[PDB]
Amino acid sequence: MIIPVRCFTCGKIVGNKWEAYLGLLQAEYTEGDALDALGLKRYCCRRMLLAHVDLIEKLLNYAP
Amino acid sequence: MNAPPAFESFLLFEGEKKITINKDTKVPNACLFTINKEDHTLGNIIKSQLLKDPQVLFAGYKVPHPLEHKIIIRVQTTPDYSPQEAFTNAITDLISELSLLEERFRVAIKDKQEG
Amino acid sequence: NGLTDRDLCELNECPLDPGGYFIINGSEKVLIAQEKMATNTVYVFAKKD
Amino acid sequence: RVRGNLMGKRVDFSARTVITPDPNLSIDQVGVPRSIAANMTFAEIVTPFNIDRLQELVRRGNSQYPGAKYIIRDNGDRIDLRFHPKPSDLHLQTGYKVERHMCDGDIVIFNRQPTLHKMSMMGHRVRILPWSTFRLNLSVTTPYNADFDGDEMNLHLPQSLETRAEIQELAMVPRMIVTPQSNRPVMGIVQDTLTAVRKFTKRDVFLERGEVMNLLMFLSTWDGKVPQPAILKPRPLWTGKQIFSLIIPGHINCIRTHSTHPDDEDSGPYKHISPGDTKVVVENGELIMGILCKKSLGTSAGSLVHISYLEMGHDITRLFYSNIQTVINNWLLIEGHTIGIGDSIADSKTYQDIQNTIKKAKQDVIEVIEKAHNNELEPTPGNTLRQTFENQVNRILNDARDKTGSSAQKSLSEYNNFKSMVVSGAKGSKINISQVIAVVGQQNVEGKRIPFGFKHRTLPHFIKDDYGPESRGFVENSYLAGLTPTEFFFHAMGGREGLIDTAVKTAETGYIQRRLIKSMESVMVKYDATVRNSINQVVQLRYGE
Amino acid sequence: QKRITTPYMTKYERARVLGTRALQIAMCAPVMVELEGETDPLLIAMKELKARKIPIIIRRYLPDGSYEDWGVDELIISD
Amino acid sequence: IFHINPRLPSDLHPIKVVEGVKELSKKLVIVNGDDPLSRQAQENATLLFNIHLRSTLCSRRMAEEFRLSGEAFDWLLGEIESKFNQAIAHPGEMVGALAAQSLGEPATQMTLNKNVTLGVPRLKELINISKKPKTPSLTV
Amino acid sequence: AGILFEDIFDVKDIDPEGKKFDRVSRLHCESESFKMDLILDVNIQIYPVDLGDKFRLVIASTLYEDGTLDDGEYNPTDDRPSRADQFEYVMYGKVYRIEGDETSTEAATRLSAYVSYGGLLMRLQGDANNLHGFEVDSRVYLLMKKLA
Amino acid sequence: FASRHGQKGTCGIQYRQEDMPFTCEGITPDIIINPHAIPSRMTIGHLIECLQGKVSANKGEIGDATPFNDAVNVQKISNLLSDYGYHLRGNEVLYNGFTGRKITSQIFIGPTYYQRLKHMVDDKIHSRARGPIQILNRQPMEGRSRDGGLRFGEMERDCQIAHGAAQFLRERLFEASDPYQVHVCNLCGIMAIANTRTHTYECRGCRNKTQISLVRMPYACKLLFQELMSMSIAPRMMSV
Amino acid sequence: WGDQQARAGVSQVLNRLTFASTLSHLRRLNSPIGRKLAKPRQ
Amino acid sequence: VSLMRVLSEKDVDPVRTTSNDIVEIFTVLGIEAVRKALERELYHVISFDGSYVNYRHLALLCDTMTCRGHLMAITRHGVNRQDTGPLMKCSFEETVDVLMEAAAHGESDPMKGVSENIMLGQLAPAGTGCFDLLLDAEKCKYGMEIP
Amino acid sequence: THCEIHPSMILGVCASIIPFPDHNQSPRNTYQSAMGKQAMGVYITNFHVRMDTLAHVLYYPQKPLVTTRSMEYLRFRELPAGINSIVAIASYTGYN
Amino acid sequence: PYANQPTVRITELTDENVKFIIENTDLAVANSIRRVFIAEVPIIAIDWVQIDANSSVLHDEFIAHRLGLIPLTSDDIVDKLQYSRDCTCEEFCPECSVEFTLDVRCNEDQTRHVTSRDLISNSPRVIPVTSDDILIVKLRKGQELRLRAYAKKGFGKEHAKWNPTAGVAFEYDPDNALRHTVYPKPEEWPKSEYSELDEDESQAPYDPNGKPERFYYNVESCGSLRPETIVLSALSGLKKKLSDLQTQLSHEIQSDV
RNA sequence: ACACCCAGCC
Ligand SMILES: [Zn+2]
Ligand SMILES: [Zn+2]
Ligand SMILES: [Zn+2]
Repeated sequence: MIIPVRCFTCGKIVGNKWEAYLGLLQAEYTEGDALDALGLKRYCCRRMLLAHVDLIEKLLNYAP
Repeated sequence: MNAPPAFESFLLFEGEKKITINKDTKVPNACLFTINKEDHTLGNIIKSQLLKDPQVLFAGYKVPHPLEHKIIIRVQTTPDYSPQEAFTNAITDLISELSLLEERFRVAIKDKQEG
Repeated sequence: NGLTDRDLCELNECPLDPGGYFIINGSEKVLIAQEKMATNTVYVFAKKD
Repeated sequence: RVRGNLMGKRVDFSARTVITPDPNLSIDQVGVPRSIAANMTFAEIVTPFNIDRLQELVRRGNSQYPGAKYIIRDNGDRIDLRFHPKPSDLHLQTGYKVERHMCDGDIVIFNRQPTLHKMSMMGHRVRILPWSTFRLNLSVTTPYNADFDGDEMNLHLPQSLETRAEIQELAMVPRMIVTPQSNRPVMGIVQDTLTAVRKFTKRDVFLERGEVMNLLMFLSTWDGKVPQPAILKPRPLWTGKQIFSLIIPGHINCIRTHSTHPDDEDSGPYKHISPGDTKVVVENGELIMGILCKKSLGTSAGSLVHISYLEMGHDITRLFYSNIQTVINNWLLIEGHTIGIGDSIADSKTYQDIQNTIKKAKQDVIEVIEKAHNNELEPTPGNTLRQTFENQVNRILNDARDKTGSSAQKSLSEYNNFKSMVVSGAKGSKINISQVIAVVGQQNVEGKRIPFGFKHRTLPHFIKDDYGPESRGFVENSYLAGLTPTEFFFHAMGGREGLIDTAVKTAETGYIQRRLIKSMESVMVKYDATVRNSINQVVQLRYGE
Repeated sequence: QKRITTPYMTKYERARVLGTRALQIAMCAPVMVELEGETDPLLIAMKELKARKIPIIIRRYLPDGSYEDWGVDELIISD
Repeated sequence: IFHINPRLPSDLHPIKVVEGVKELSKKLVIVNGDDPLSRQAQENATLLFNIHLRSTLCSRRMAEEFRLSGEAFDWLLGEIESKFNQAIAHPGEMVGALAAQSLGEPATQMTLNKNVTLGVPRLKELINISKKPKTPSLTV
Repeated sequence: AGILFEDIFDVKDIDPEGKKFDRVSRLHCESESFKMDLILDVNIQIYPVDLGDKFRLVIASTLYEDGTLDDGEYNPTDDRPSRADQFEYVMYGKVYRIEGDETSTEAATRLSAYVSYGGLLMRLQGDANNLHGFEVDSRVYLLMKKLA
Repeated sequence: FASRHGQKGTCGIQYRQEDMPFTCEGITPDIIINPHAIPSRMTIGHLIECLQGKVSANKGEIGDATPFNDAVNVQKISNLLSDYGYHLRGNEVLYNGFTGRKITSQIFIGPTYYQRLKHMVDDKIHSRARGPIQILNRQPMEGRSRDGGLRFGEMERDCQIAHGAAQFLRERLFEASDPYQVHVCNLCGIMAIANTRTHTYECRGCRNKTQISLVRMPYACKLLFQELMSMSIAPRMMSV
Repeated sequence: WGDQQARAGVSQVLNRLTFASTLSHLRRLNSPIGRKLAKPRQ
Repeated sequence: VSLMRVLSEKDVDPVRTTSNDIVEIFTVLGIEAVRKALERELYHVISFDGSYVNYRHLALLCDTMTCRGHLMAITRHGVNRQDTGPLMKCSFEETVDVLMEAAAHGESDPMKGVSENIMLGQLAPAGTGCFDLLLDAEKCKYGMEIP
Repeated sequence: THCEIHPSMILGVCASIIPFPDHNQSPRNTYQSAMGKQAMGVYITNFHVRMDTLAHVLYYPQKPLVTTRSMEYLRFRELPAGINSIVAIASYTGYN
Repeated sequence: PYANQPTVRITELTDENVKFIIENTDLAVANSIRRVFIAEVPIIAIDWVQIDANSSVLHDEFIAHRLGLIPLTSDDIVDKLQYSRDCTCEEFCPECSVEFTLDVRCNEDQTRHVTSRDLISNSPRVIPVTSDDILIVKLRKGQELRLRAYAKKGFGKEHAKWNPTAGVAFEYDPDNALRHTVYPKPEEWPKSEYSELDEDESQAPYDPNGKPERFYYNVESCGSLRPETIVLSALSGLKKKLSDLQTQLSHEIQSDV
């Protein structure tokens, strides 16, 4: 529902990189270059941040 | 339901002992060091250090079950050299190794940071 | 029927819900299409039994 | 009432949960969760020479484990231990019964459904393990017909000492290694252990000193003497067969042949020195030549397990099973096994050969179609012209499939893992390799080719009156290359036929089996060695004549 | 009496005899063989069977109407 | 077991082989008795095994092919007797249920379908009467 | 001194039927002193050999040059001067079968000795006058050194 | 746990990160499945998915895997993978986690879409020891959700017959399920009236008060015979 | 499906374990053949 | 199948000419002939795929179906027509009809079978239950008695 | 007279999530189609308002790295039912 | 006395990872050092979450789980902080735990991002490493998250939250001089970044009398510890474990005599 | 109870 705090495989912190990744994508960066600029070199972290769905954004549409 | 607490992999609660000695009756001068609440980390180094000792004829370890936290190290030495002495010497040599490596690592870190 | 996604969310209903089901006593009941032989057509079969 | 509540009825002291593998258990052991052990109980009778242990179990109570749940007095009153805090009644006398939580070493009947044959309810020794699944050695999966894809199994705990004794002495797993159905070992080495022991006993496996004494740790029947290495200089090296000789028990003697044993090697000059190392000879309990596979370690008559069982009883064969599994798995840690895309790709020459073979086969089928279209096809005796044409097409396509498969398997390197699992017999077959690499082959529905479901067409995409290979469901592509849509649909038809057969034949076979059971549920061998039914009518004067 | 049944003791006879003797031992019966610290009734019964000392007579029922009494001691133990 | 050298001559008297085989044949009893009926039944019950025994423990085969010694031959006779007596069907064994399970367990693996019916349908065809077959035939 | 066989062999061929195994190769060799014939499976990674190489076989029943039975246990902590010092490839194995050319009447004249070294097999054919120390189920050592 | 190609599987053991194998880059697998699941079932699409997932994760693009795309084959995926510094067939050199030694055979490792199924063990584990018993039969209840007992059916009964373990069969079908006692008249064979508190046993119908036998039997058999009597069938319990 | 010899299972509780499951259930077809007859199953 | 006509034809072997049909063999050749033919046909069915089943099980099945002179089907129409006790038959199938027949004819079940004892909860005469155990007073008197 | 829009539209909802279905044995595809109905992701966005008798919600669903063009219309991208896992096909300790 | 004489050369040292080389050492010692890096280096992580109010779309256990995985600075205080189990306090105290407090309420129109910056800790030496920040949860107007947490000391054997590393890349013998792995087709395999071969060669010639002697490391830190401190703590911890084992062995030997 | 679905493993 929300970006995991840590990569499941290695444990690198990726919970702080989702907003930066979205901002980079809005800056007309391709996904590969956006991931590279964020320091995600191993393909496990690239999997983690590339395949994530931000379902919390849709969950926040309902009134509390 | 039946999930064990995570801390049982490295904690001894009242009743168990960290190490026990059991003579092996199959061959002369052999011991079965049973170590509780350890894993391959302390098994592999002990086996490798024992293998260097020329008076150690056999030195192996096993983990009887990956879910049980216990290792069994079998050591058989020359008639003129006790297995317990071999185990103690192996641990002492490993400690000396690690102390030397720590000191050299600290020196290397200082050198790299300085320039 | 005509509610947009924001209206659906404000009304506590998932926009992605396809619908197509009834709500009977609170249970979401779906009707499964039932196959039947075509009507009004002549059919010649092979009763060998 | 009769079939539902008298012949078979729900029972107490039964557990059910999912089974998961555990190669570190013996074949006669079953892992049991802590909760299951703490729930069901076994009633021990208090005696003067075990009263201290049972008193301690009573003191521990139901909360802790191992402990007791009930104290049954001699008269008959039952005291529950989670409902009484005063220690007045917790004193035990001789003749009292204490229902203790089942602990290590308790005998349990372990069952899977459907209960097809006798070996599907064998006795195991309970071992308590942390998580929430029953655990089985991999060898006993074959008699149970059980895999670990979510299978659940029942565990019945015998209550009295007489029933426990007979389960121990009649139906424990070691006593059921050899079935009487076909006088062969019902259990055997399977899967990772079989592939890895095919790899291990190859002629070119040499183990350093450290690996050897690492492997010997897992050998339970080891006398403690490290054998002389096969190679003394320039480095001490042990061969794989040398370690497996230590695994082999006693002094059994056996001769077998590897799967890849050439037929002509027996008549050749190198009969007793195999170039391929394919003649397994175990002499005086030592494996001196050959490579082990399913044909010398599996569920086959005359295999090493069979010889071990018939020479050294049952317990030693149990230790043999466990030793093979543990040692070979711990060597597989080093050697490792895998399967990948690289194992499904042949050389460019092989692909060219397969494509040429398929082109020639299609050309031959078109030639036969043209011959039949001009009424130039003489029908074979005993068949119609249509049947003759179908037979010719089927034979041509089967020959094409066989040739393509042979070409595919001619090019596999020794390092290919598909071949590694096939020749070891662990899993897969030559047909599977052929299908993955070269061509899936013809798809059949009800034995014939794909029927003309539409108006004289298999699918709308073909023209009417098309008897060629592509139209009637010959998948010319391999699984690696991918199926085109039409042959994908035809393959789906074939698979659906398989599923229907699997899901329908059960409801016939179960009723046939049940009728066979109830026909002769009472026939047994009486004490004058005659075989009689319940009415004492002699069926056979001696069993099996 | 010229008994006709097999002199060997069957697997079923072994199972039943061991079970019965274990139950008897667990009920404070006199053990017929010395024990070096064994406390399990099954183990004690198995040891008491290894020696030919179990006090049980197996009554094998022939088909027609008759029976035959075989001492557990006077049977060949198959193990 | 006895480290028999297959090259040096053996010290096994062929008359000893004959006497040993004949004596062993009298210990492998399936139908015990003395009257002619029991004797004939005993001869028939072990006819095939006795033929195999006399073929394998032949005088010439033991003298030339196997070349066992006297001690080895005595051990072999003892082992054959022990293994045979362990193979006799134990009384009380429910062979009917065992046979039914043994014939019903393969049935779960067999598939369905000149044409000759085979598999589970033929098993139904066989264990019933079936006054009308499916695929009659005569192998003339 | 336990020397069952002693000769120098020429490597006539290597793997005539093909590279059956990566680390082990089958040498077909022929001597010239006694004119024997030795098929031998040797490890190649630890000890390479080339076609047309001379090497000395000193196949013996004991390395300790005293006749004392070794009994076949690994004893790396041994100081006595065994025979495995003058040879650069030492092997241990069992003589698992001895064939020949026997008739019903005549004695053996051309013997074959088959020795399995933990899996690596060897066949030694020759005149029966040389293969007498070989016995079935006898544990022997194979000694090899190449000659310059 | 199941993949997207019908590759089922239950978790067998859970190793920590230091115990699991690892590549030269420090990547450890999240899941390890046996090779033997592949060849018999020929889920080659699983392997192609693993390769394409590796290429996609490295490239940074959700790779296309439409069924009948002619532009995507194994060779193109392999060539793309080779450009990122990996073996073109997706294999890698894994190191044994326990010892750190290189595994001799290079392992096929890559991203693959796994999905967890609702069949969790904690919703399946079940046990019983003298729980509640149902009304009509006085036998164990049916289902985990009532602490019911597992059914010892007809085929289990025959399997235990084949074992010959008659005592175990009796314990399962009589003592462990529903033991019961009845009183039966000896002259006739009908169940008699027994007042155990006052110790008065009589069989109205015979005017018998001194010849009564106590018979152990399953409650189900008593129910069967009582239904038969209500059906005007008289099973007479002749104990002599 | 009829008055309170009629079809059963025409209406079922919608499967809400996964969105794919809901979609699959909403697009299901049933054949009234009894549950024998291998031909309609093909 | 017209076995007896084909056998009698000129130039046709009357020795090896067999039929896969079972009723024709029984009605033409005999009861032992149909026993042997049933054996061969069952073996042909089982071993067609390469599977092997020990001979004695096939022998027991063939003997059971041909024990009572005529062909005995493995069905209600062949098993419930034997002289077995009513309770075994009612446990098999056609339960109420069998019990009605037994009640009408006053049949007595002698408890000799296995299902009969299982239903009544008694020790089935099967394996461990096919005999009785007795206490040996003389042997118990002798020897050692620690307690 | 006609042309298919795309052959991949012969599959159903649960068979369209399979990547490379034509490289699979067809029984495997059938079993997967019966499997995705049992996979647990986020079954509906308003799951915190509904009160169903059973409900399973995965913490971290991920859209598949290896997609199929058909799942852009099944909304599998917005409600995934699994995680991309670094799977290694190996025989490690015999526990698989 | 047959101990080795290991040597260390450090190639790279940044604030995120350290890349060094160990020479003249057993394979077992290097592997155990790697395993200690992963799973036996203590750090401080949140392990006791108590939630007062949680109106977010994420349930309480989810928030606690995401809080536990936030790395916390543990440079020097981890040595002076005792394990909660060994401490004499009743439940928790400053000498064996660190107190965190989170208190966020969204009342603005736009979404509020409860990040790791909102974790206020009494102890100044223990803070979330991001002080972009780690996202804990997004909050709509009207939703509040108010909780208090306690962070213990632990190592990776207990839970992955106490893992300080972010992938320990371990390598040895980059060219198969030892043939520990047999390439079926060596030409197809990419060369390791530590390889010492030209383009023509695929792998080094076989070395029959060689052992693993050089080990290349790349210890990447999640943020809890500096990488140099991860390695130093690892070596110290392994030494301490071995010394404790030696003490227990000495006691057992003296008791057996 | 009862009935009906669905589902798991063969
Ligand atoms: Zn990562
Ligand atoms: Zn009466
Ligand atoms: Zn404190």
